[PDB]
Amino acid sequence: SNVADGLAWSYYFGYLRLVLPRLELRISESEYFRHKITDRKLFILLPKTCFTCDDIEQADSRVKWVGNLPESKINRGGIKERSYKHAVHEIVMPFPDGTEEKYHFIVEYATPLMSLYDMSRFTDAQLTGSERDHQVVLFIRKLTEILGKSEECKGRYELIPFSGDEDKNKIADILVALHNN
Amino acid sequence: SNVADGLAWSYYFGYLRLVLPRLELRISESEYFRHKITDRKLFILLPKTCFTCDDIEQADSRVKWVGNLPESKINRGGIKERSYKHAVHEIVMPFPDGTEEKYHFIVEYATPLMSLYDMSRFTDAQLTGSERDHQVVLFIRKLTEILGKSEECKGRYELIPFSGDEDKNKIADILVALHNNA
Ligand SMILES: *O[P@@]1(=O)OC[C@H]2O[C@@H](n3cnc4c(N)ncnc43)[C@H](O)[C@@H]2OP(=O)(O)OC[C@H]2O[C@@H](n3ccc(=O)[nH]c3=O)[C@H](O1)[C@@H]2O
Repeated sequence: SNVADGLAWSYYFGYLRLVLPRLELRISESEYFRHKITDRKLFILLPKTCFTCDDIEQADSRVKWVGNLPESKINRGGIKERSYKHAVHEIVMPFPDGTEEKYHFIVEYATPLMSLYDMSRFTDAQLTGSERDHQVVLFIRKLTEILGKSEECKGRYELIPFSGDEDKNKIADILVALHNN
Repeated sequence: SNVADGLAWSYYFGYLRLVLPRLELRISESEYFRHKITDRKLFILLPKTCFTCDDIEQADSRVKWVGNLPESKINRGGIKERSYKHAVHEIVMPFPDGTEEKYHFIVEYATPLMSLYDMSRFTDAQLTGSERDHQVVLFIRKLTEILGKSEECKGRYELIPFSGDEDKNKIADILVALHNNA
């Protein structure tokens, strides 16, 4: 088929199908985060221009990494237990009267996109610049279709497509907009 | 391109190119396995027919899981540090006079092959039984030539294709055969 089809299905079968159903239970186990995270869903970032996947907290004074959730073991694999954990980001929306509104979100990048970037940049590449950009669009569209039909992931994810370079400061405003309604 | 081509490059950039340069260093840090492991390389299992990987020690009395190496923390496209840990297996070859020769290998399955099986398994599958089998062969071919041209991985890996259904008892014989070569 396509290069993106494998990456989107690998992203789902090897990760999203495993951690999204466990997401509400991980937050309940964390006595420090159980009351801080109101939106118990994984906000997946889908960068379209840049693929370095830089830390979002470095591009916004309102975004601050405040630690990780307790790790959990996923039995999916071959005679090897893998461990996953989620990082929690604190979003503090300021107001002109000095008051604040504090939020907490589970935000992660779509790591398979970083693999699409690694294929094209090195010499003797599998894909050129134009051939990779098409796979990036197909990846975003395919990952949406997979999660839209997955019944065990319904209501436990959000897809945020954006140009992952100069507008990382837009993440904080998008997360709060999805939280309010 | 192909489904297998993407999974092969993903497995290379997302895992092999990360843990194979760290494998030599990670073994020497384990005070328990630094001298017990004389094959400082990763043995990648490539099942062709059966993909229910199950466990390798349950199909062979000469194979036994005996712990892990110290884990490696790597930032992989995120603020967090993902855990990359290898499992050490004990392989004791019996002899008719009561003596034994005990080896220790680092062997694990190629994870993308599990995703290919998962694609064709569930309903509304993109891959059929025939299309999956073709992509499994292309994946093995592609992963071989990628690792053959990699300077960061030269001498740090071995590829072991096998059926996977009942050939799980053959893995212990192949590992000792590859060790006796070197
Ligand atoms: O283990 P895989 O099945 O993961 C596939 C794919 O899902 C995402 N993923 C999985 N676990 C994750 C955690 N704990 N945090 C964040 N993201 C996670 C990854 O995007 C992963 O793709 P990749 O770019 O990370 O790696 C490529 C390729 O290598 C395999 N792999 C990775 C780590 C490992 O310890 N063992 C292993 O075999 C991946 O399979 C993937 O096929």
